[PDB]
Amino acid sequence: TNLCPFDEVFNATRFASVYAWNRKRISNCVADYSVLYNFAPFFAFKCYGVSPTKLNDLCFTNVYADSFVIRGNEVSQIAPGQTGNIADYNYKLPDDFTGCVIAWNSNKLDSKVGGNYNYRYRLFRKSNLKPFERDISTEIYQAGNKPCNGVAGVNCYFPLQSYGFRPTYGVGHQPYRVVVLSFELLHAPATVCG
Amino acid sequence: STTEEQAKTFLEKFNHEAEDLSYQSSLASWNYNTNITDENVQKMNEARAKWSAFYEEQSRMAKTYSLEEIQNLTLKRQLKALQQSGTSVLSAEKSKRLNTILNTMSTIYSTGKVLDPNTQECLALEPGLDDIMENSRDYNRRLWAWEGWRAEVGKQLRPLYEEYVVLENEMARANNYEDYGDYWRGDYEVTEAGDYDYSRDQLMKDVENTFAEIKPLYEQLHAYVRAKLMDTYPSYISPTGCLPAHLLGDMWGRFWTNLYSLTVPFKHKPSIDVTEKMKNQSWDAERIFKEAEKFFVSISLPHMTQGFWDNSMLTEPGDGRKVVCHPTAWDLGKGDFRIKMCTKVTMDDFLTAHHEMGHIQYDMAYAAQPYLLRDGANEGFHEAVGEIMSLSAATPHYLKALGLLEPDFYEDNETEINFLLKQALTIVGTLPFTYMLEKWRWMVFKGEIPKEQWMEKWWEMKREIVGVVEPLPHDETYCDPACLFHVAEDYSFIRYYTRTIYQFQFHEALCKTANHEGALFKCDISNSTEAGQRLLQMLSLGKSEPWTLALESIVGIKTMDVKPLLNYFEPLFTWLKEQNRNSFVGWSTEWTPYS
Ligand SMILES: *[C@@H]1O[C@H](CO)[C@@H](O)[C@H](O)[C@H]1NC(C)=O
Ligand SMILES: *[C@@H]1O[C@H](CO)[C@@H](O)[C@H](O)[C@H]1NC(C)=O
Ligand SMILES: *[C@@H]1O[C@H](CO)[C@@H](O)[C@H](O)[C@H]1NC(C)=O
Ligand SMILES: *[C@@H]1O[C@H](CO)[C@@H](O)[C@H](O)[C@H]1NC(C)=O
Ligand SMILES: *[C@@H]1O[C@H](CO)[C@@H](O)[C@H](O)[C@H]1NC(C)=O
Ligand SMILES: [Zn+2]
Repeated sequence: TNLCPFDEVFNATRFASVYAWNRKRISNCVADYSVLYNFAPFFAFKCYGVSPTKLNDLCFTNVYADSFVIRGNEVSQIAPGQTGNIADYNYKLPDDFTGCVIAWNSNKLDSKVGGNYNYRYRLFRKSNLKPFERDISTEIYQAGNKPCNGVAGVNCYFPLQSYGFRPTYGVGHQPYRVVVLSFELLHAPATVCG
Repeated sequence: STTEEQAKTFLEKFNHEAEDLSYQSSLASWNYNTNITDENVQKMNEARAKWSAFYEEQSRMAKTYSLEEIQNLTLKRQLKALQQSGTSVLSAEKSKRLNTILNTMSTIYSTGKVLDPNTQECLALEPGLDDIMENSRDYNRRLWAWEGWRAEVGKQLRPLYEEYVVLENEMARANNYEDYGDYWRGDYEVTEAGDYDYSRDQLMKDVENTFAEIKPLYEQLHAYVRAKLMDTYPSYISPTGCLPAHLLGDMWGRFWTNLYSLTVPFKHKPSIDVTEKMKNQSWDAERIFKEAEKFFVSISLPHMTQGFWDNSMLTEPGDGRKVVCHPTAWDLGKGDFRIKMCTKVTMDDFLTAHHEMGHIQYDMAYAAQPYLLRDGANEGFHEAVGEIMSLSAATPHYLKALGLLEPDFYEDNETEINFLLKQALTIVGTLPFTYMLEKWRWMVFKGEIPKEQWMEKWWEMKREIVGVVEPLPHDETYCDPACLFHVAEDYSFIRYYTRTIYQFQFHEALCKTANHEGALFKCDISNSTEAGQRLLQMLSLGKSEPWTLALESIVGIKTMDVKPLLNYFEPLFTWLKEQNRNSFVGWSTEWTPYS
């Protein structure tokens, strides 16, 4: 009776970074996942624990949507049990994730002659991340044993680095948009399903 | 506290900021080489001014560590390269004019004119003087041509070279080195890796021994050219003596290439060349660059990304744009691979595309490695991988399968002998020239050669090693080591001796693996998978491993072997025994046109 809410998570003029990603909660809607095969199921559609076919008719209590922009070769780290700069400091997934990860190419929108310097990721952090958490921090990293007084310099690095994106790059450093859908089941009526 | 933590973190910051600025510099050069305008060349300056300036601090900010508190082998090498300061560690005031002398020398070489009698009109080296350098057979004009260049420019640079040696020799003593010659020898040095140790002092040992086994080939090659050069000049070449230094097809005598017409064995059977047969089937530039893949795709090497086919220039622009037409393979970084060439429809251009394509494959194999270890194993590895490819693209069997040659084509031994001599004049007649130039330059840098005996020592080794004599001796006015491109702009020359012995070791294993029978000079590695996968072992290591380990995997010997260069010319060596029996071997140094 109502159109699916897959119109802002999957269709945005400008996306977000990975260090500060976007979360949307979707519930109490009649959503059809057959449309997911019509916009951009291009690079990857892998998921585990839920069959990608014949299981669209199950009912879950809550649906979560996360969207960000990462590198082309960095989409291999969005999985349970992997390691890397993105997986250990930016976005971590649980060992028994329930949902499908969708990735596709977005070179024509996130590329400029000078480069899109609006996309940033965190390079080093003191400790690894717990699953499903985010950090928006601008504080110097104390790589040495000397207090930094809040000012960068020797052994004092800015913890966020940029993502220069140009159309002339290869298919490895091209910008990609990844939307992670999380299916939750709990002790509550499963209102959202189709 | 721990050196490991801060050292590891410093390179993470460097390995990522370098990529942003390195890519900016490379693209700025590509735009200039395709669009030569006043405004476009201006944009280059900033691109190179934010990389040279950026590299200075990171050299200072990585010297504040100490090497012996790092236990990893891979992590330690990245620091050692970044700690080299050059003259920046010395005072700015005693080393300010050292730059001024160096760039002044190159200016004079660029501006050089040799006139003609009566001063009818002026000439220049590119292309006028080089055109008539050895296109004619006039001895008296040859004599004017040689001494004219030696007199005009060699006289001016003599004061500007002793100051070059003396001032910069102390720079080597600033970086903890013995002599400046050993600094140039540090690219072949590896330590702290058991059973894989190579020293600077050792590079003089193998080179001297490796040339000791090349002389038998060079000894007989000299006799053949001397015997047939007597016909053109019958009054000035004795049956037993050294070749004159102005009958060689170059102003300096580097390549003996412009002598095939005067030294062709058989003038009734033409050498195989297909330019008209290709000019039959409406052949275009793209088709040449597409069959280059089929050599690489059918050997299990990867394809090329779609960015190769749109951003690259594979033909003449055809517009009012002004560009440089010299072929070049570019690696802009971050997954961008391009090739620039003014392609035409000729057989010589067919093989050049294979060479330039070999460079790209080497870059495409080690892109995963860090920035500071993204290069060849040593100086002469990049021009050895890309030269064996042209050897399998000019064979008379590969062209037959490609359809550019008739299926019924007999291989006479006259053409085989005729073909081998052409290769010998290029890659065999230049090895003693490079060794003689570097041996003198090492010794002159060491300090064993005194002030008054510079130029006499130059010609003392010329008679014994290569075997050429000067028509008119000079005492202290002509600097013969000043008329070369490399010697006058502070470059090296030993990269041209290793890459010639290295390619034939690679070619002898990629053929034995492919199960080929017969002589090596008709070897095609196409359609072989075992050979094409062995090459992907060295090509992916880059500079992560010592150059000794890279050669160990491909050939099976950790040192330089010269025997493969004697199995590529074995049929040639048999022929010269019969054609030089009624002639004298060797040359006498005492003979000279002194009076
Ligand atoms: C090259 O320069 C000309 C004018 O000098 C300009 O019209 C053209 O667009 C330029 N091409 C590129 C690729 O920059
Ligand atoms: C050396 O560095 C590499 C980095 O890949 C690491 O895996 C290895 O454990 C290090 N070796 C030691 C002995 O710490
Ligand atoms: C190609 O060669 C054949 C040989 O008979 C000839 O008939 C034909 O005209 C040639 N094509 C050209 C010259 O374009
Ligand atoms: C080349 O032709 C045949 C090859 O079988 C042989 O009889 C002959 O001796 C060879 N050499 C010369 C110089 O003809
Ligand atoms: C051998 O090479 C030819 C020409 O490249 C090709 O057509 C053929 O398929 C190859 N054969 C095998 C077994 O690879
Ligand atoms: Zn270095």
